[PDB]
Parts: sequence; C-alpha cells; structure tokens
Amino acid sequence: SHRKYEAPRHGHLGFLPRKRAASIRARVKAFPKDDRSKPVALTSFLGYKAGMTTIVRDLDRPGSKFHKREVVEAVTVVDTPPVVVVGVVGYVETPRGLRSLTTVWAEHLSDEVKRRFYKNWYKSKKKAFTKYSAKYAQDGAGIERELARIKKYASVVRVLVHTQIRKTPLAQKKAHLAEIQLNGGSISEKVDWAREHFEKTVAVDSVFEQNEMIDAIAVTKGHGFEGVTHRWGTKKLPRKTHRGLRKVACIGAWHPAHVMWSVARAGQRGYHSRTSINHKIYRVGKGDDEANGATSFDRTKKTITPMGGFVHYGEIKNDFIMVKGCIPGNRKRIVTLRKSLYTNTSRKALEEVSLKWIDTASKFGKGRFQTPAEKHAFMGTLKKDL
Amino acid sequence: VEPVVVIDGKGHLVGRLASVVAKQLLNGQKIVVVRAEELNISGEFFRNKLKYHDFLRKATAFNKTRGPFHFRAPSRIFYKALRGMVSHKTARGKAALERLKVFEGIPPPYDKKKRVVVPQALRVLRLKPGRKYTTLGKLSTSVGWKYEDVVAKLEAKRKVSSAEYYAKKRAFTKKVASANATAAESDVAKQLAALGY
Amino acid sequence: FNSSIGRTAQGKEFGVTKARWPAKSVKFVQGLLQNAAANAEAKGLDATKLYVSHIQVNQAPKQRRRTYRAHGRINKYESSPSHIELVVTEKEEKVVRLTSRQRGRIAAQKRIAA
RNA sequence: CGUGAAAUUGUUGAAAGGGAAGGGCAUUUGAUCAGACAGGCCAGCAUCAGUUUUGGUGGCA
RNA sequence: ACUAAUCGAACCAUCUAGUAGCUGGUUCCUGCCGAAGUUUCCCUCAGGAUAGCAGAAGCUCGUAUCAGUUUUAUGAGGUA
RNA sequence: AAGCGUGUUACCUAUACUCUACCGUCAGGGUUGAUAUGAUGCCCUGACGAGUAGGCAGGCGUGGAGGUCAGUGACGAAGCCUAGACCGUAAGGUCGGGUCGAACGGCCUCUAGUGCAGAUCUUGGUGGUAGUAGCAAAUAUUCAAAUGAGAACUUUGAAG
RNA sequence: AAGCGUUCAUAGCGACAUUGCUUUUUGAUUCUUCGAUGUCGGCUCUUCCUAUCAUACCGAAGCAGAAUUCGGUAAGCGUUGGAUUGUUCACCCACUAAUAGGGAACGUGAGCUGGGUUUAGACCGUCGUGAGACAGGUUAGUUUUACCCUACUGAUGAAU
RNA sequence: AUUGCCGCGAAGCUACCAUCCGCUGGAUUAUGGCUGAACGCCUCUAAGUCAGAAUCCAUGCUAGAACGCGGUGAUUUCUUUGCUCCACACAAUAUAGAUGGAUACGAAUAAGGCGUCCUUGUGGCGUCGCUGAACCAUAGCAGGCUAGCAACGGUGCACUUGGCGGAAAGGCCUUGGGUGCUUGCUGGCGAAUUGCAAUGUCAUUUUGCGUGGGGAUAAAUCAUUUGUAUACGACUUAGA
Ligand SMILES: [Mg+2]
Ligand SMILES: [Mg+2]
Ligand SMILES: [Mg+2]
Ligand SMILES: [Mg+2]
Ligand SMILES: [Mg+2]
Ligand SMILES: [Mg+2]
Ligand SMILES: [Mg+2]
Ligand SMILES: [Mg+2]
Ligand SMILES: [Mg+2]
Ligand SMILES: [Mg+2]
Ligand SMILES: [Mg+2]
Ligand SMILES: [Mg+2]
Ligand SMILES: [Mg+2]
Ligand SMILES: [Mg+2]
Ligand SMILES: [Mg+2]
Ligand SMILES: [Mg+2]
Ligand SMILES: [Mg+2]
Ligand SMILES: [Mg+2]
Ligand SMILES: [Mg+2]
Ligand SMILES: [Mg+2]
Ligand SMILES: [Mg+2]
Ligand SMILES: [Mg+2]
Ligand SMILES: [Mg+2]
Ligand SMILES: [Mg+2]
Ligand SMILES: [Mg+2]
Ligand SMILES: [Mg+2]
Ligand SMILES: [Mg+2]
Ligand SMILES: [Mg+2]
Ligand SMILES: [Mg+2]
Ligand SMILES: [Mg+2]
Ligand SMILES: [Mg+2]
Ligand SMILES: [Mg+2]
Ligand SMILES: [Mg+2]
Ligand SMILES: [Mg+2]
Ligand SMILES: [Mg+2]
Ligand SMILES: [Mg+2]
Ligand SMILES: [Mg+2]
Ligand SMILES: [Mg+2]
Repeated sequence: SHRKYEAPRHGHLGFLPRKRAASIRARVKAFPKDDRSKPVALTSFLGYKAGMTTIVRDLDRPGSKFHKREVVEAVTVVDTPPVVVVGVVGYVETPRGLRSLTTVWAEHLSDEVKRRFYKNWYKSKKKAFTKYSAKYAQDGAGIERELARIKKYASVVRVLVHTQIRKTPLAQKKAHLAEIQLNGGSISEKVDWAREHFEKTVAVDSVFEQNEMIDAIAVTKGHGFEGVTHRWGTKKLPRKTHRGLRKVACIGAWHPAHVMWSVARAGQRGYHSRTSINHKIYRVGKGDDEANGATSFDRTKKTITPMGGFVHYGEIKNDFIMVKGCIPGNRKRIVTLRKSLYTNTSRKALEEVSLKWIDTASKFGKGRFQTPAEKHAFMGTLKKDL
Repeated sequence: VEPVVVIDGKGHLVGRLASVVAKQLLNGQKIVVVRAEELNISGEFFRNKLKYHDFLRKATAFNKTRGPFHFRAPSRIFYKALRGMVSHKTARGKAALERLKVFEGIPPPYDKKKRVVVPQALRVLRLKPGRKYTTLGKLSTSVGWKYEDVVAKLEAKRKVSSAEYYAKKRAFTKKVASANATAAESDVAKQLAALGY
Repeated sequence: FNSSIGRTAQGKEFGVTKARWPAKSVKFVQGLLQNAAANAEAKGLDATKLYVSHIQVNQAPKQRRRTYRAHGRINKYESSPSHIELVVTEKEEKVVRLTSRQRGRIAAQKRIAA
C-alpha cells in the first residue's frame, strides 16, 4: 500500500556514487564556449584555498530593503601565485570524442613540477625530461615539427600549467600540474600563445577580474565512513528502537527482492568532486602589495592575512582571489577556479562590489583586534619586554 | 567471395541488413559496415523515436548500471539489431560477432577500399514509394548521440578527397579505354570476338 | 584460508591484499628449517645452493577441549595441530614412418634443389 | 603399533574456468592403452543384389 | 500454584516391541504382462468387505462359438 | 512484410510409416535306422517390443552347509588402491600393476539374521561456515632486576 | 437521449434501458502453504500506476472582470501540522498551491513498536444446574538469531 | 571521588539554530496556425510546414568500462654481462580456418552513369544498364637450364626524388637509376618409379635459444614520515 504520507526524497540522486574522488585535484569537466575573436586567455586558474574572513560593503541593488546600506558577508580567500606554463596539448576531433594528438613541453622544467612525475623523488637520479630537453639542443627543429602538427590539426588547444607551490606555506614541495583550455584566437594564435609563454608565469589578474562570477572545482572535505542519518539526512528512529536508531527502518519492499540503488545506505561522506557556480570575485589582490586588506574606507596599511595568520594555512605572501561565500574543499586544498560557462545577467551579477572593510582579527579564537598596532593602542604597554 | 566484405550502410534497411550480416558472419564471412549513420528504418521518425523511448525506459530497477544498456551511436544501434539475430551467448556466436566491424562514416583503411551494397536490404528497392522512413543519424542524435556534426565534417572531407580520386581515375579510364578501342578491328581482337572475349 | 582476514600494504610484493604475520607458525618452520639445514652439513652438502624443494603441512589429530554456551549447552573447543615436513636440496647446473608418397616426394624434393 | 577404505586434507603433476558445477549424442585436440603378418588396419575402382533419390529421353490412350 | 530445571496428577522400573483405519522408510538386474480411483453393504466418508479391472497356473478342444462393426427384416423410445 | 486473407509449388524434420540388420519375446514347425554322437540341443518361418501400482519369469551378488574340482596359496590367500586392460544389455565377472601377509575359490545342490541413498534412521568419523563469531561487566597498570631456551602474565624491589 | 437547464437533448446534467473496465471493497472458490511464509495498525524508507488535488501549457462554458465548472497533453514536481480513537476507516481544528486516489506478499516485525486481536491471572453483564460460553465490555501479560550467499552501500585489487 | 562539580573555554565537528551556491540550448505533447488537395468550394493534414508544456534529449553536474581508448616522461651492466632494436638460424607454440586479386567518387532512384560539344546549364546530342556470368590477372621442374627475334614496354626486388593522408593517419601517389624475370613471337634440353588417389605439406602468429651489427644506462613497492585522508587496504605529502 501507499506511503500514507507523502514526503520528498532524502539526498540527491544525481550526485552518485557517494564515493571517494579519483584525484585530490578535481578535474575540469567543461570549459566555456570559445569565441575566437577575443585574445588568447586562460579559461581557468589553479589555487590553494587559504581560508575565510568577513567583509562589509554597501549593497547596491534598488528594491531591496538593505539598499545603500552596509551588509556583512562571508568571503573565502584563495592563494593564487602565478602558474608557470610548461606545455601545450593539441586535441583533434573524432567520431568518438576529443583526442590528444601530441604534446610539446618547455625545454626547462623546474624541480617543483619534476617532482610531480616522481613517487620517490629523493632516491631517483632525476632523469625526467632529460632526453626530451635535447630536442631543443641543435636548433629545435623537432619541437617545431610537433607545434606545426598542433597548428594543422587539433581543433581544441589546451595549455599545461603548474603551480609555484614554493611561494606557498604548504609542506607539499610538489606542484600541481593541470590542463587549462585556451580560448580566444584561432588554432594558430593559441599555439603561438602557448609557445611564447613557455617557462613564463601567468598572473591571476590577466585571467580574472573583480565583480565577475567564477566557479570553484575542488574535492570536498573527507569525513570517512558515515551512517545514513548524516550522509542522507534521514529521520532518526524513535528512542524506543531496539537494535539501532541511526538507520533506515525499511530498506525496501518485498518485491523487487533486492535492495534498490536509491535507498539511503551507510558509506563514504565527503572527498567528492564538486563544481559550484556563480561565485562573484570581490577582490583580485596582489602579492607585492602591502595594504591588501585595506580598502578605500579603511586606509589601514594591512594585508589580507588575519592577525596571527590563517589558521592551518599560514600567511598569504602571493596574489589572491577573494570570492563571495563558500567554495567546496577545506584549507590547504588545491582548487580550480573556472570562468562562467554562460553569461549571467541576474542583477546579482553585473553589480560592482566595493569593499568597505576586511576582517583581519584572529581566527584562532575571538580575535578582538585587527592589527598589532590597534592591540597595542587599546591595551597599552605590557610586562613583556620590548 | 572476398576476404573482407565492406558494406556501405547508406540507403539500407537496418533489420534486413542485420539479417544478411548475421547469416554472413555465421557462415564465416568477415563483414565491415561503414557509414552507419545513413542507415534507414521504415516508418516515420516520430514513430521510431517512440519505439526507442519504450526501449529506454526498461532497465533493472534495483541497479541501472547492470540493466539493459541503451547505446546511442547508430553503429551500436545496428549492432544491437545484429545481436538478437545471433546466438551471442555461445562461443560460436562470440566468434561470429568477432567477424564484424561497424563504423560511423568511412574510416581508414576502408576509405580507399571497395564498398558494396545488399540489394535485399536497400530501401529504394524494398520500400513501397510513398512510405515514410527514418534515418539512423537523426534518430541517434534525437536520443543522445553526440557525434553527428563531427562525422559530417569528416565525411564531407573524405568525399572531397575521393571525388578528386575519381577525377584522375576518369582520365586514366579514358586513356586505357582508348587504346583498347583502337586495338579492335585487329587480328587478335577479332579472334577474341569469336571466342566471346 | 583467508576469509575475512584484514588487508595490508605488505601483501603487494606477492600480488595479494590479505597477508598476516603468523608468529607461532614462523618459529616452528624456523626450527625445522634450522634442523633440515643442519642435516645438510652432516651430509656434506653445500649450504649456499640449498633451497626449499619440498615443504608440506598436514592436519595432525585435533586436541579436544570444551567451551560452555548459553542455556546449559556444550560445544567443542579444539586445536588444529600440524604435521610439518620439508626437504632442502643442492642446485643442479623417435621413429618416423613415411608412406610411399611421402618417401617419393622427399626423394623428388632432394632431386629438385641442390 | 596387523591390514589400513571412504568422507575430509597437504604437496607435486596435468587440465579447464567472463554470475554454479555435474550430465546425454558426436567429433577435434592432448595423454594413455589392448591386439596382429604364418591376413590384421584404412582405403580406391569395376560389375551385381536390396532399399531409395535425382535427371535425360521414347512409345501409347 | 508448588510437590528436586518435571505438575490440569511427580519421578523410577515393569506389564511393554501397549494399540494406531495415521506419518515416514521399506536394500540387486533384466525380461514379459499390466491396473484402479467405479458397484453394493458397513457408527461407513483418510478404513474395510464385495463385484469389477490385473497377473499366474493352466484345462477341454482345434477354427468352433463368436464380434465395442455393418446390412436386411422386425420391435421399442417421447428427447432435439 | 518478415502483417492480414486466399491459391500454388518447392523445401525442413519425430522414438511415427517403408526396407534391412542385430537383441529379446511369443507363435508355428523341422530334426533319431549316426539325430554328423549335448532333443531343457541345433535349426527354419512369421509376428511382436511404451508403462506407475501390481503379478510372474530368467539371472547377478553375500554369510554359512553337503558333494566335487587329489582346485589356488608364504615362489604370496583374503583385503584395499588403481582417468591400465577384457567379457556381460545389466545385476556383475575376469586380468595386469601397487600395497599386503594366511587363508580362499570354480561347479552341482542346501540354507538364510542375504544386496541400501533416503526412514528429522542408529552408532562412529568428517567437512564448509572459519582462522570466522568471539576471548569488551567487577576503575589499572607501569619501570628495572633476577630466573629461564623463552617473561604483558613467575619472583623481588620501586611506583601508581 | 425522454427530460432538466428562462427558450435550448447533449455549456453542465440526464430518466427508462444497454456496453464495458478495474482488482485498492465484500462475496464466491479451496489450487499452494498446517515436519509454521510471523497476524492488525502506526512509525521509517524507496519506487511504481494514473482513474490529476496542486503546479506548466492549452481547449470549452449558461467564460464581461473576478471566482468557478467541464475537458486535453502531462505522474516532471509536491500533496502538511494537530484534538479524539489501537484503529484501518471516521470526524473536526488549522495552515497551504494542494492537503488526489492507489500499488509494491492488504510493501516493509532477524527494521522498530506492541495500543488491538489471539494463550495462561482477574472483574462485570447476559446465558448455562454445573464445568463453562460470549466475532460483549475491562485490566495485566518474555517480540529470539545474520558472522553465510545474493542484493545494495562504500573500499582494495592480479593480469595490460 | 569510575570525566567529582561549577563558570569560561580555543581547535575540531556541526545547525534552515549559521552562511553561500543551485545553468541554458535543441527536439516535442495537447493546442492554435500556414500553404494545400482529397471533394472545381472549404479544410492545421493527406504530401509539406510554423509556433508551442513543469515533457524528452542535450549543455551542465557525478562516476568512469577495475576485459573502452589517447598523448607524454623515464625506462636498470661495472648488477650470475642485464635490457631494447635490426638481420638470419634452430626448435617449440598455436590458428573461428589464405589456397589468383577486399577491384575506393558522390548523390538520385517518378532517375542516373560514360563520352562529346557549346553560349557553360537544373544545357544539347550520342551511348549504357536490364547485374560481378564483370574486370584485372592467369602457360613454364608449385613453374627448371639455355638459344635467339621483336619492342623499349609490363612486372617484381631492394635503393631512391617529391608530395599528400591524423576519423582508427601507418597508407596513397610519385621521381630517378640499378638489378632480375617476361608466356609478345620462334627454338633446343630436362621431368618418369609419389608406381591407378591419399592436404600430399608451400601460411602467419606467439615464444625461447643462438650468431653478428647499433642504442640507452630507470624506477616502483615495503619500511620510515604527513594528515588536505582513513575501519583495514587505499589516498594525499616528506626523506641521500
Ligand atoms: Mg500517495
Ligand atoms: Mg569555503
Ligand atoms: Mg576559528
Ligand atoms: Mg540462459
Ligand atoms: Mg569481522
Ligand atoms: Mg561460554
Ligand atoms: Mg597401521
Ligand atoms: Mg580420499
Ligand atoms: Mg563473476
Ligand atoms: Mg545397384
Ligand atoms: Mg514394531
Ligand atoms: Mg510404542
Ligand atoms: Mg503392453
Ligand atoms: Mg494420505
Ligand atoms: Mg416431449
Ligand atoms: Mg423423459
Ligand atoms: Mg500469406
Ligand atoms: Mg517393455
Ligand atoms: Mg511396477
Ligand atoms: Mg557362502
Ligand atoms: Mg594378493
Ligand atoms: Mg578413484
Ligand atoms: Mg601372521
Ligand atoms: Mg537384514
Ligand atoms: Mg549409508
Ligand atoms: Mg530408496
Ligand atoms: Mg540426518
Ligand atoms: Mg576476530
Ligand atoms: Mg574490566
Ligand atoms: Mg491521463
Ligand atoms: Mg502486509
Ligand atoms: Mg522482513
Ligand atoms: Mg520481530
Ligand atoms: Mg497488548
Ligand atoms: Mg569506589
Ligand atoms: Mg487558409
Ligand atoms: Mg563525469
Ligand atoms: Mg579506467
């Protein structure tokens, strides 16, 4: 017989299987549609999520009852040192799908990306790309042969970048290598753009800008094996329930004589690839720019790092992106920021954000001071020596 | 009577070409089918689209990954019609189906190879004129095949390369058939004319 | 005998996932490997070439004990002892019938290519 | 502690194994094996006999 | 309720292999033949007896007397 | 149309029909002054062959008994094992090889506690489960030394 | 389609008749299960049907607007919180876009609970001489096992 | 004092008890239309065709076939002389089944193909099909030894000049010389006895081992270590 009481399903069937991700760097499964009139730019960037903080700004949207008033919003800051372009991959079109036809690498690879090709770096002879580097030796004719194939064929062109994780307070020592599609220009311009940027960095201000919607692509935070109450949001059973109450009472009817794929069952929670869209950029900050955290309204010569540092990450000494709200994944986690796949004109987009204040009070407690000079002025001179 | 027989899928009826190919493989003939997107089915497009939707909705209820698979490509729709005409669960049927290659478009090496047709499967020979028919390119795309425009760009590319092959072959056929025509009214020619050659 | 054993990284060198460390089993084999290797010097064999050519474990007769269950029942609590034996060894370092056709074909072949 | 079966098990050897295994008819392959020169084995052709099948052709009503 | 883990009549031995129209089982091969679940009676209706169907042993004879059939002749019938 | 109705042929294949062979059963016969010496034999002729419950017939096997083979056997009886062989439609019988060590068969008859897959069969033995469930109440153990082949668990000291 | 619908059979209805569909009612049957398929209801959770309550797009009206009514495609997406009752059913309060109807062994007891029915204790009423009966009321009354296979949820992994 | 109790309490986890985020293209149903016959009119329908739903398929998002696939880096000697390539030598290993040749336009089918011409067309004229029963190839001890003649061809073998082919290119078209063979024609010599038939053996796959000619000179796992991870495996990091 019927349920006797209708209710919506628990959990989303399109986010299955709730299994661990294949890689800790979530892959980009779609790039924006290419219009070849614009110059050759990157379609996404790589970053390390540093943490979250607080802003104040004036809302600019008529109709709202907080129009022209100071609203408080949560932002997340991601550490984005420039990516080093070290390769290019041509993709031919085929009645089975895109297919890499060939790849060309820069003649010099840093050790931070050479480490990516090693499981045991410290024992090896470090032989990676040593014979390939002799293809530029005489005059680089063989390299020019491969680049010409990408120009002739390869209707889709993607570039290879690796992070400068040395300039980051991670213990990792090993950079993250990824493919980023090149939009703008035709195939020849895309190949020429890749060739001219070999061994050269690409700043985040050239691919991103303030007030535009970008998407986050990261693996979420792992939680291990989890029961059905916190994995699917199913009702806890009554207190009187014998042999367990954090369960699903009926896991199926008699017929079909099987457990269904759509029944909530215990398993892995978190560490799933997720792609969240429509994160407005609130600030594109710069590394060699003291007063990162200052705005037009603060003028306090302070960076974006909270007082005492970002908890579990460190200080931000490089450039950064600062998007509204929360993105998937935790601190220290490699995140891919991608430009919007469609043009958003919501009026929640298209609106210019001017920050009025950035929080730098410590996130290691109830931080009550924005800067050490502010703490010194309020609290006075202490017993601790100078 | 050829070691590998290559059928051009264009203009054929899917089931009658599947009946011939099934019996051809079971008799030990290797068969390659090309341009499976121009295969045809009798009946109007909407009617055949409904028949695929009835096929799409049947799946294992407790696990969709193990149920009937619903292949989108027109080469695999045709292959789905070959199975069901072949005892595919036996090792003889497995060895038969190994003698089959089905393709979209005409890939190498079959681009420069001779293609045949099956007159009992040809729609222009089989269908009553005025009766509607479905093309396997439109049907497959309408149910989720993603490579109609890719095959079309490569098929038109091959036709350009093949039309200008036939251009110089016409010129060479002209030269050969001229010297043979002059070789007539000769002594050797009139003897072969009595012997029928 | 590996149903519901745990999994370890240390099984990779053998291509498995379930592998253990049977301490008491190893001591008994080490005792016999030492005894058998000791026999080889008394026999004059070369110890550097010794290898386990044959090793065989059989079920010894079970040693009975008793366990006590709910509701006044009694079940067996038996040991599964072993017989072990092993050997160590030194390393080590047509008619054709032809029919008259086949004979003639061979003879004609030998007179056709010289 | 005579002999020392089977269930069940270890080693060695052989063989096969995409959601059981096992079996019936036939044959391939591998392995293994009995008998016989004073005709044993497998065949080819001709002319017949018995039972059929497939044609060509002739004379009549 | 309790009367030694036994209680709407304990436990132990014997009568006792108690009776059962009821349940289960009932051990080699091949050959030939081959059923009934219907009649009447029965405190009969999950059972029997009785007739029928079946096997076996044959006996008296040797193509009879016959016949799940028809024809011809002669009746009878009260259904469609 | 590879659909519907109707017509014509060709073709496919049952343990069915025809022919032949072989087996068995039944029926009718032949066969003695040598039946080319086995008359429950040999042979001719024709037909027939499904089968639960059940009936009858002819046989195979086991324990013991009378007779016989002046049977086999420590130069190896019985038993057991044997993808080694042969006979029988079969029940079964025989032989080779290995193991073994003291009795045991063929044939004619007698006799029976005489043939197993079942009975939630009896007694004994053994599996998979499975190196699994578990060895989680009673607050709690730790360090060094000694002994010893071996110490989380013994002894002593210290501490908790 | 006789009539209703101011007139006008068919906007919306519709007598007298008649053709169906369904298996969420109850009958009827006794085919399966009595060397046992755990038995009502509720809770929990998933999925399916459409005979659509709402939501999308429409057609029609005795559609001026508004609000409604009839009908189409359509099950994509929702369909509630409470008082009383064990209740299925029922009834009311209230919110809501709406509070549609069903199925899945009358879904789902090694998932729960145990209020009811349906053991043994006890009381009442009626009936019975009595022991006792009551699909009459009342109260108390042990809800066992997964470690196997599959399925499902996650997690390794030989061979390339 | 089995976490003694109380207040505060970072980190971590966590709440519609907190905050952020939740896309746009096509094809369609009902329905309404266009053009338009059947039926000289009409008509959304018969041929065509427009718009159009919370529908469907894609864009997007998740997983990634552990028997789908691609590109790229490095690939172990001073190491029972290891690895790889090329060639030829011997053995084994198998065979879903060679026995002259898979012999290439594209579209239409109430139309085309080939040739030719013109004013370059949706052109004129001729011719063809009515099956591949074709075309190419095809004679020689399973194809031998040799003599000429005609002609400057045909075909094979390596070498080579240049171009094209990325859908799975891995093949196609060429250029130049050299070396064979030629059955295009005319000759000479040999073949036997495999006994009247016995596939009467002519292949391409895989693997070892050998010989001589080049080339290169790594990693991964366990163990230790981290916590962006975690029941264990696994994952993600560090270490001359
Ligand atoms: Mg419902
Ligand atoms: Mg965040
Ligand atoms: Mg904090
Ligand atoms: Mg089957
Ligand atoms: Mg366990
Ligand atoms: Mg116990
Ligand atoms: Mg013994
Ligand atoms: Mg055994
Ligand atoms: Mg399997
Ligand atoms: Mg004859
Ligand atoms: Mg008795
Ligand atoms: Mg009794
Ligand atoms: Mg009979
Ligand atoms: Mg009975
Ligand atoms: Mg009458
Ligand atoms: Mg009457
Ligand atoms: Mg017909
Ligand atoms: Mg019989
Ligand atoms: Mg019987
Ligand atoms: Mg006896
Ligand atoms: Mg013996
Ligand atoms: Mg055996
Ligand atoms: Mg003795
Ligand atoms: Mg007995
Ligand atoms: Mg037994
Ligand atoms: Mg029996
Ligand atoms: Mg039993
Ligand atoms: Mg355990
Ligand atoms: Mg304790
Ligand atoms: Mg409907
Ligand atoms: Mg139920
Ligand atoms: Mg259940
Ligand atoms: Mg229960
Ligand atoms: Mg109760
Ligand atoms: Mg105490
Ligand atoms: Mg009009
Ligand atoms: Mg994906
Ligand atoms: Mg994979």
